[PDB]
Amino acid sequence: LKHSISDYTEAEFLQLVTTICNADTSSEEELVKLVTHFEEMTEHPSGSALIYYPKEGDDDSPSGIVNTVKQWRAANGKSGFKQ
Amino acid sequence: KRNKPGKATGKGKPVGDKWLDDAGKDSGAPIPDRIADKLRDKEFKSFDDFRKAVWEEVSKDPELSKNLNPSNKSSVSKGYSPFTPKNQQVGGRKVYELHHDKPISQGGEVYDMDNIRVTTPKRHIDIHRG
Ligand SMILES: [Zn+2]
Repeated sequence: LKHSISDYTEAEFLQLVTTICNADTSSEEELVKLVTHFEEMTEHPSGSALIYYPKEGDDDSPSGIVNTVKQWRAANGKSGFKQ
Repeated sequence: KRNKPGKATGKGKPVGDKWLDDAGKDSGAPIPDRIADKLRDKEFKSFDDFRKAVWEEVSKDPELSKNLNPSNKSSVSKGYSPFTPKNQQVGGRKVYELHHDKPISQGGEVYDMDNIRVTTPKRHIDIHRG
């Protein structure tokens, strides 16, 4: 259900990224847990920088972040989203 | 002593856009003068309550907050500490940490802002190392 990227539809993953970007949690601990989860799921070498320290040119809206993840995984031999 | 009430004191220092960049270097970054102006004389039940107030004031400050991205702005608006760059993170410590320059163990002041610094996890661990 939330063990890997392949367990998430793209819409479900967008929900997760949106919650993080809006800091929509009841505590700092809850937000850190979600960001760590995101890092483990994406396997992207930038880690939390995708959310907080975007590369010049990158779209750091929740939708932008999802597309950066989707494109990186597609280009680097990784499995993609469920449906 | 971190859990006994105190009023915040001290002046802080002028800062610029590189304020949080300084948190990864030397003794860390100072508390900004503008923040000290807002928090001086307020009573806090604990140091954690003070920490929350620091980040809330950062969220509201037009010069300090402009140098955070939208997701980090959301974080500070909740009173959370913002996330540091990846290479300054250490394990589950991923956000800026408040540090006492003269240690509390040695009679350092808990709520005097001139005794407080903003650090990254990596720099905070290194300062305490010895
Ligand atoms: Zn310290």
